[PDB]
Amino acid sequence: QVQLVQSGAEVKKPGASVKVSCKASGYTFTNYGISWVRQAPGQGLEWMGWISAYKGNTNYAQKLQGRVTMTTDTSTSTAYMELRSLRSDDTAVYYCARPDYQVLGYDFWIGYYGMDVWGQGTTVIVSSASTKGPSVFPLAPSSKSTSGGTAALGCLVKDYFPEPVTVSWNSGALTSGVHTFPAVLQSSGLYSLSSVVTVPSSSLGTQTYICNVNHKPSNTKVDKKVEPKSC
Amino acid sequence: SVLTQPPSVSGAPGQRVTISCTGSSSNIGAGYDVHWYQQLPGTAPKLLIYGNTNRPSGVPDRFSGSKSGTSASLAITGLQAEDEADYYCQSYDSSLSEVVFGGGTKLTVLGQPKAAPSVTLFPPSSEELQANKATLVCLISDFYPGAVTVAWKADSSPVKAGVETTTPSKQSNNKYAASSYLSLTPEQWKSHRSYSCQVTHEGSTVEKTVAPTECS
Repeated sequence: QVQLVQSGAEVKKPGASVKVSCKASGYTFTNYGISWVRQAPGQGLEWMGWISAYKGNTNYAQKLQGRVTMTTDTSTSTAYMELRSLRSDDTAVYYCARPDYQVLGYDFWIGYYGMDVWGQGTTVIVSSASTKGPSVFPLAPSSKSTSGGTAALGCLVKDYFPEPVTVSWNSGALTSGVHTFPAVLQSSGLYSLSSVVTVPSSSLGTQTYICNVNHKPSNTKVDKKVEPKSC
Repeated sequence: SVLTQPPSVSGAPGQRVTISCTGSSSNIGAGYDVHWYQQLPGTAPKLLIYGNTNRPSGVPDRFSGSKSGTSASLAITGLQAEDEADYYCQSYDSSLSEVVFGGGTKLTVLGQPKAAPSVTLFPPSSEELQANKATLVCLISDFYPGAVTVAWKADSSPVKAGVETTTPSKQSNNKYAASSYLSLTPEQWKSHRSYSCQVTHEGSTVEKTVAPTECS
């Protein structure tokens, strides 16, 4: 049962440091190295460096030199990765992985082989923000945006931190035609999302539509009745 | 990324698809091995091919790899639905000495015909303008495959700041939905004649427009 288990998610402000651990089991830890790869939201994979467990040698990506440090504790079969002077573009899921190469004496051939065992990943969010409740604004339909028997209405859940936010409509009495979009992390370090309903035109004047936004991290619940625009 | 992969490939179930991976004289052109990884949405990558052509024990024989002097290729024969994932090639680069990846390729196993996105653009609400903020909301639904490009325009000019777009996410009907936001100043919103979000899907562009002088 070979596997690598990483530490829990982290939220840091710019300038701080983060240290992620990677516990190994099921194999002789000292016969292999540990590689680190990160992945920004919606982006590809990005190599950070590797460390050999036996000799402690390292090789870091040039873009992180002087900013990253990798260590190993052979007595606990754990590798560590420390990234300093954190900036907002360090927001990513960080993975540890084992290159499938048994070091025979020369450790620097470790990075030449495929990584066959991967950790589960560690989310690291870098943001200057603290806990902040969302602002909810209506996305109301008008007589011009409503040509046929179906109209679109929703709520904009703006500038909250951190995740998650749950949105329901009419306390769960309305689920058909509802879509809640994934949140986007903005350059401000805050999240925003939207949720919409496609609804029959005949019910607009007499049926109430209410977005129920719950943000447990800030102890906030907001109910916003979305009515059509006057135009 | 240092290695170049196609942004997306697609195929019907049972068909055979290939994902190419080109580099330069300092990586693949230098004779370095190429490895391939599969990443399901939300999970860690999984090694598919190592040493150009070798399959690890447990990986289905549907996957295979090859390498020339300039490029590498991952071949997937007999497409299954479970193969819908992102695929990365990985190699080594010798410079004045790092691991390098390709940009990733999104493989779509086509389970339905192509669908152009439905686009609903929302002007800033009156309530938001009272908060000295202004956000245009471009909502994109019912497109397949799940890949769109979103551009914004102010009057006839391109918008290059204040744009945030979400990665597409599946609806119930196996189609995909996405959203884009243009954060603006109330003065910026009211001083221009119109704003537009342009969504490109499979080379075709859908453009919706709103204007402060025409309530909608």
